[PDB]
Amino acid sequence: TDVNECLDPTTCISGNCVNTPGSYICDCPPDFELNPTRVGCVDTRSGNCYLDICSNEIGVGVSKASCCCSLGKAWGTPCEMCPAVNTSEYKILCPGGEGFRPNPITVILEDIDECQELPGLCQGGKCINTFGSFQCRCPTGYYLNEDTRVCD
Ligand SMILES: [Sm+3]
Ligand SMILES: [Sm+3]
Ligand SMILES: [Sm+3]
Repeated sequence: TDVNECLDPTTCISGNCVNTPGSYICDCPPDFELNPTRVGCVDTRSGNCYLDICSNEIGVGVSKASCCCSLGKAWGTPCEMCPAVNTSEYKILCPGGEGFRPNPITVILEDIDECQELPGLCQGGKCINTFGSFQCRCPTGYYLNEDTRVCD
C-alpha cells in the first residue's frame, strides 16, 4: 500500500498536499506556483515593495516574499497588503519567519539581502546585509529617520 506523504511535515512547502498512489501532489495557494522539483510553492511574480499604505517605494522588481518577509508593508501593482505576521498567510509566504525567503527554484530558505533588494530601507546611507536582517549607517551629519528610512 501507498505511503501518505502528507503526514510528513517537510512535504509541500507553502502548499497543500494531496496524497496519491506513488508519491503525492502539492496544491499551491493563489499567486503561488510549484517549483521545478515539485516539493513546494513560491510566488514568482515581480513587483514594487512599499513601506506605507501604496507609497514610499523601497524596492523595485522584487518578489512578494522578499518584500513582505522583510520590512515591506505592501507590494505590487495593484497594491497588495503584506500579510500580518501572525496569520496563516504569513506562514505560507514566510516559512522561515522574518528575514528569509525560499529560493524560487530549490525552495531552500535563504537570507533576504535587503541591501540588494530593498535599497530604499537605507536612503542615503550605507547598508550592510546580515543574517536575518541588515544594518544601515548614515553618513556624518545625517541620522536615520525611522518612519521614512531616509538618512534625514
Ligand atoms: Sm503516496
Ligand atoms: Sm486567506
Ligand atoms: Sm539579510
